Amino acid sequence: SVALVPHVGMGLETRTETWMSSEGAWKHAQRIETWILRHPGFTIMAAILAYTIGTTYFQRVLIFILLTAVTP
Amino acid sequence: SVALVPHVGMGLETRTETWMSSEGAWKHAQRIETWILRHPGFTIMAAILAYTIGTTYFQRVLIFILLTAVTP
Amino acid sequence: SVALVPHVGMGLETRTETWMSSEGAWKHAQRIETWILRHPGFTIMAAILAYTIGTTYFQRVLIFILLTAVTP
Amino acid sequence: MRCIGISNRDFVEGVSGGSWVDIVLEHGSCVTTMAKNKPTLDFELIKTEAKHPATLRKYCVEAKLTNTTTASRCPTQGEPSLNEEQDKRFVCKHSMVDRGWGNGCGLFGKGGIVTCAMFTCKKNMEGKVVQPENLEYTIVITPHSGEENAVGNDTGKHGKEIKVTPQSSITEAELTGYGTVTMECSPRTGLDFNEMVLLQMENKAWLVHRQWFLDLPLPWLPGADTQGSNWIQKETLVTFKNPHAKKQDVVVLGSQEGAMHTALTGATEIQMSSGNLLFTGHLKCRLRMDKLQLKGMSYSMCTGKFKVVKEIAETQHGTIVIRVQYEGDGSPCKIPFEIMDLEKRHVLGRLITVNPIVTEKDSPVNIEAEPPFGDSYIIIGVEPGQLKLSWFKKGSSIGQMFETTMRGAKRMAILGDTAWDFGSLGGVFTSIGKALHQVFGAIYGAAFSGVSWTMKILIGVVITWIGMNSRSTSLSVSLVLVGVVTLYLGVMVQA
Amino acid sequence: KHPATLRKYCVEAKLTNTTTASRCPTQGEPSLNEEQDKRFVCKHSMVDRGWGNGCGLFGKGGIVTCAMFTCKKNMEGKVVQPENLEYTIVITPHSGEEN
Amino acid sequence: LQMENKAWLVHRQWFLDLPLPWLPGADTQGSNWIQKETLVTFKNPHAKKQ
Amino acid sequence: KHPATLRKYCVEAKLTNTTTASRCPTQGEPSLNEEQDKRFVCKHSMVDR
Amino acid sequence: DIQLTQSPSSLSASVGDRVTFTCQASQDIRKYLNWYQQKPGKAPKLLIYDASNLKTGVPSRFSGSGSGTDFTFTISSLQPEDVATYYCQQFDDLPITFGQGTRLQIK
Amino acid sequence: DIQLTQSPSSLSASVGDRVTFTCQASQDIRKYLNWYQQKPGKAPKLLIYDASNLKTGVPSRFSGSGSGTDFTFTISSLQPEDVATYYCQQFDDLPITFGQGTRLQIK
Amino acid sequence: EVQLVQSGPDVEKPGASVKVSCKASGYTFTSNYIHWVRQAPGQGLEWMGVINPRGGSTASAQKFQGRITMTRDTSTSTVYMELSSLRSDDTAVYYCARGGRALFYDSYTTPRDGGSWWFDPWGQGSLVTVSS
Amino acid sequence: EVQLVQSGPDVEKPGASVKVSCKASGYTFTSNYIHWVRQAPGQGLEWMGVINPRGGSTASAQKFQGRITMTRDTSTSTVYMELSSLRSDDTAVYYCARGGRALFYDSYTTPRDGGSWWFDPWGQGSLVTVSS
Ligand SMILES: *[C@@H]1O[C@H](CO)[C@@H](O[C@@H]2O[C@H](CO)[C@@H](O)[C@H](O)[C@H]2NC(C)=O)[C@H](O)[C@H]1NC(C)=O
Ligand SMILES: *[C@@H]1O[C@H](CO)[C@@H](O[C@@H]2O[C@H](CO)[C@@H](O)[C@H](O)[C@H]2NC(C)=O)[C@H](O)[C@H]1NC(C)=O
Ligand SMILES: *[C@@H]1O[C@H](CO)[C@@H](O)[C@H](O)[C@H]1NC(C)=O
Ligand SMILES: *[C@@H]1O[C@H](CO)[C@@H](O)[C@H](O)[C@H]1NC(C)=O
Ligand SMILES: *[C@@H]1O[C@H](CO)[C@@H](O)[C@H](O)[C@H]1NC(C)=O
Repeated sequence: SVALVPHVGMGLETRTETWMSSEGAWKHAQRIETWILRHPGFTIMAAILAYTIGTTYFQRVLIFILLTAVTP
Repeated sequence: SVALVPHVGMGLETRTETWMSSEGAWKHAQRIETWILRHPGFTIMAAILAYTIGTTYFQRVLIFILLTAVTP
Repeated sequence: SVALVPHVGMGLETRTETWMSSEGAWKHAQRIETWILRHPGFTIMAAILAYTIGTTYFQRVLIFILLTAVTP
Repeated sequence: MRCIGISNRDFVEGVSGGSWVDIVLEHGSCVTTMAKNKPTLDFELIKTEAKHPATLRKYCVEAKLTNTTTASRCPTQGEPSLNEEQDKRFVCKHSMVDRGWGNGCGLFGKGGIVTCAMFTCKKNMEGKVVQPENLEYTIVITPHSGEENAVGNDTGKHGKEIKVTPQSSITEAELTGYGTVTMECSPRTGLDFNEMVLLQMENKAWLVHRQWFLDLPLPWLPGADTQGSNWIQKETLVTFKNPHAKKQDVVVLGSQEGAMHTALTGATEIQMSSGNLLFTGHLKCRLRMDKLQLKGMSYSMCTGKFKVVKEIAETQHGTIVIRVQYEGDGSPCKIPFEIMDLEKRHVLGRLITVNPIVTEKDSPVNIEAEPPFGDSYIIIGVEPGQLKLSWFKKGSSIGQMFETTMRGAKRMAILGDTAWDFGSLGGVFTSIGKALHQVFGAIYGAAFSGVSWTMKILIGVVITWIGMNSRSTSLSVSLVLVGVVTLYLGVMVQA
Repeated sequence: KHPATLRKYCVEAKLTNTTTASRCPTQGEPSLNEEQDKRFVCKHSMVDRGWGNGCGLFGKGGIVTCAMFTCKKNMEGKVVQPENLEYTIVITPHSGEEN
Repeated sequence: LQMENKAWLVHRQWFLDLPLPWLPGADTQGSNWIQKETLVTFKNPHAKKQ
Repeated sequence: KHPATLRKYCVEAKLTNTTTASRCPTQGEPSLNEEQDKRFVCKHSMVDR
Repeated sequence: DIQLTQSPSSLSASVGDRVTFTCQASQDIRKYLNWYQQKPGKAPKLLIYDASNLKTGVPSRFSGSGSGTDFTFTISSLQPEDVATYYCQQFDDLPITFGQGTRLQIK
Repeated sequence: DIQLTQSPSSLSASVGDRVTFTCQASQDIRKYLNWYQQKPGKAPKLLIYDASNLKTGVPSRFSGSGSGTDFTFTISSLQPEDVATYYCQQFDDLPITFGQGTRLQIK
Repeated sequence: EVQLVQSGPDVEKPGASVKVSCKASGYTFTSNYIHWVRQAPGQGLEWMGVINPRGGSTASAQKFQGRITMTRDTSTSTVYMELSSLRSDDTAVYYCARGGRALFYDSYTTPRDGGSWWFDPWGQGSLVTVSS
Repeated sequence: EVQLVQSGPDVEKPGASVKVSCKASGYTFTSNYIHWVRQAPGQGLEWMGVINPRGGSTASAQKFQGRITMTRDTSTSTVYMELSSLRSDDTAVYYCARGGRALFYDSYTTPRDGGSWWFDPWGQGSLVTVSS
């Protein structure tokens, strides 16, 4: 639901801070990294995929950080 | 918050349906596609990136559907 | 509406005649031919297309009769 | 009976082993079994009750604030302090604003400032756990063969309730006549509790595995509390405003209850009102049938003249129950039930009443059977041949093996290698199957788990693609395995 | 100054009444009269019926439900035209005059 | 299918998919008709009204 | 002998009452109470003001 | 649709007599039919179900008969307290319908 | 929201006198305000619109004044038939609202 | 015991709508079907319609098509019949009663059927008169 | 002439619903807005709501939110107010009247104004009493 649409990039901003104010970003990171810690295997397999496909080293890096981003 | 980590892959799933059953998936899709409609430019630039990097064709497809998966 | 999907090919038929009974076919033809008479130009252009594409003589014949079928 | 209509059901043919069977059954499902003898029985699974819980965790979805003093020191020197910062029942934060001659005090800088607030909670979550003890299953094991009384209405007394607990075993059961039956559970092989949490909200509950329920954000509080009000968190709850420069502010975060619903999706819920209602899950019992009577034997075959009340009633592949009411004298005599071909007796059905029987006379006795894929001629009549009924079963042999395979596939999924156990006594091949898939899928298990619909199907297509790249014939170990597990498990799951 | 109100979002509601129905057959997709007033919510689903359910035919049945719907809490969201809206400024001199 | 008198025997699916206002066998005052989009068309001349 | 009735198709109808509304040509998408009862038919359109 | 005809419309009879009614159905109703007794100002009451059957608590002088479209209700010995109007009921198909009724007059 | 205050609540006055009312608005209502006269058992009636304006058919002794939040109704010469209760009306924003009313008593 | 208490008699103006109540006791209020049967004084019995306590499914006769709504309160174990567009012909006595049947939802003909629909466990009736 | 005839006074039981009518004459029935204003005896005037004869658009005050429906019959050039869940507080006299109307749908402020609200020819009022 409203759980995701969280009106971010959008526009209009302003000179004054808005709401979660230097949190929700570091929130976003901390939670996804947490979930990484919980399910290491999926990291493993994914990384393997990175070493499989493309692999053009920089490519590997990219698609890897992707497969990190992939968890909802 | 609880907005994300929605206890999904996990395990233990039973014969009987659980909760949002047969919604939250098509929710997830509809959501993100909507946001795609709203911000077409980002789709454009991203796709361009796909045509830039790697690009042995299947690669392009992959890193592109990252664009889809970028962020709601 | 019910104007089309006139329950034809379907199945089940029977030994006895059904409804429009040796008409609606004859109808179908006569009307489309009539409409051909009314709009000869479209026949012309279409035929030209037949002479353009494929053209593998039998091909021409085919795509021509289709472009006759094509008017709704 | 009590099975019919539930669809999704489990026919188990034969026993052998000198009476050895392996049944894997769970609530929405049920099971019908047969042997070359003994009466057909049905295993239907109902509420699972875990008695003694114990309460671990306090989560509050809502709170309120009051009092809420705050302070700031000065330009530079000092980081401000306030006494109520010492009782952790308050919430605290440092921020920085500024002060000066407008503020009035010292020399003109960006100042430290603090705040604290009382904290008190609205609705809770009661989450408890149950040890793999104090928990029990209740089963109805129902006979077929007439009386009247619904192929249905699980209410009503026939197959008892046959309660069981891991604390006990061997599941000694009795029914009228033949009804000596021995079952053996393996509940410790069940849901794998101690991984489990039962979570009561205002009056709906949810069963979710432990870790996630630990890591979940929102205010913490340990099972001991009572007065503690000791909550440890709150940083993710009430957020603090700091508009452009001066002041600062504290804000009750607002109830997340719904959002928490959105979270608990992807989990089977559970109703819990009194002590437990627990549903779902699954269990596997092994069945020893030895001492079973056929429920009658040395009789006479009816007399004649049945007069029959009902239909046909083709459900779910086969069983075709019929209801009939005998008319005559002969008293509980066997009913000569037969299923044959056109004329020229080739006769083949297969009958599941096995050994149908007349009761006290007048009572609508009923039957179920499995005609072939095609035309069927059913005959209950004997001396003046009485009743023949024409039937046609549609469908296809091939189609039936196919759909069967679909079943067994869903079984490979959902309820894992316990599935391999769901047959009975395949000697070697069955066992080695259970092990191979055991450790095998186990390593696929959990490792590439925690993933959802999307990422599942997608990772599937990509890895099957990289497989299609055709190196060294290993593509198969890619590829066929890949696409299968990935795709097939992709759409079936998530329900 | 002058807003005008476009939208009502409710963050919470409750249910009551909430009748439901099924036809049992094959034949028919069940109906219920209160499905008429859109103030209710409606859904079709499919379960099954038979001699246990008692009625017909042994199949997977259609079924429906509806509920009365009422919300306690809202969001008042309004908009303002690029008119009567105004800014207030203090333009302060320097040069002494204490405080 | 009974019309004003005359009737017709037609196979099921087509008779499901057929357009025009829906309404289920229950009726009972319902007047609940689905559809109507394919029925009752709305004018909207050039600008004003409808 | 025994049928059972599945479907009601109507070949003809009539209209009456038939209120309508518009908000003005940004804020809001107009609403009308009788849009409540599905026995009515409803449509949104756009004109100008 | 399931037109139910009831005959006769009324009867007068002396005490102890045997009385019979007949209900005729436009369609075959098989064994679904019913026989009501109703005394004036009283709710109707049960007598016969499945056209063949007494209820428990009903006196034995009552009986019912008939199968496809045709049926007969019978009181062996007329009794004075039996003065009422009687009915037959088609349940079949569920466009639920009743017989028009038959009044009695004691002699 | 918009709270319309009416003062005073009542007045008693001798014939021929000049009488004035005042209505004060919680928000700036600009020129939207109204002045009612209502006699008991009668529907209310018009006097002043746009706070400044007589209606045709209204006697001339009536007047109204005020602009932003504040307003004054005036009768130059009290006349006996004018005994009534009077009102002021905010139309602005349309959470339509009235003044509480002012009763008169002739001396 | 098996019992029905309907609300008392009422009178209304033509074109109006009337609401008659049927309360029951002596069984599980969700275990039996409800039907409404009307009797005009110069006529016999007429079957108005049906409601199922469990779940709320309903049905009605063609004559009263459009004119009659049926609801329930399970908590009170009570059914409500309501008729709209009252007309003088509507003046009659109304009755409510039960059925033993199978459930979820309300029709059936093949299952069980019959069994004193409204002759042994019928309400006391109630009089309603449409008059000016 | 400019004229309004409301229906006569009525009394109802609590929780009920009442329907009061407003008929008009002397102009084009679609050329003016309609509003309902109530007066409780021990109180002054209170604005209930608004309906537009042309097209049917409507609006209501927050106090009566949920409780009041407004309709019309153009053929009769008549408006209907209806209140639901009647309670003793509702006992009052009701009034209806007009506005000089730009066009389609109902409520304007900027376009000058009506320059009244049930005071010119809203009608004669009607008394309604909620009592047991
Ligand atoms: C399910 O079982 C119950 C319990 O036997 C059945 O209810 C019985 O029905 C018979 C039919 O005459 C009665 O004689 C019994 O008294 C009932 N038992 C009671 C009231 O406890 C029920 O009928 C069965 N389901 C179906 C669909 O028949
Ligand atoms: C900010 O301005 C106010 C208003 O002038 C100052 O308050 C005044 O202080 C002087 C000091 O003696 C008094 O004489 C005035 O009566 C005060 N004004 C009042 C009370 O309205 C205030 O001091 C200024 N801020 C600072 C930090 O001095
Ligand atoms: C805080 O508020 C409470 C109200 O519950 C009251 O005791 C008092 O106002 C404050 N108490 C303190 C500051 O100890
Ligand atoms: C809902 O049920 C209540 C009883 O709790 C009843 O008073 C009310 O009329 C019902 N409303 C509807 C719409 O069914
Ligand atoms: C439609 O208008 C007629 C009179 O014009 C009125 O009697 C009827 O109640 C109205 N119908 C609806 C649904 O408003």
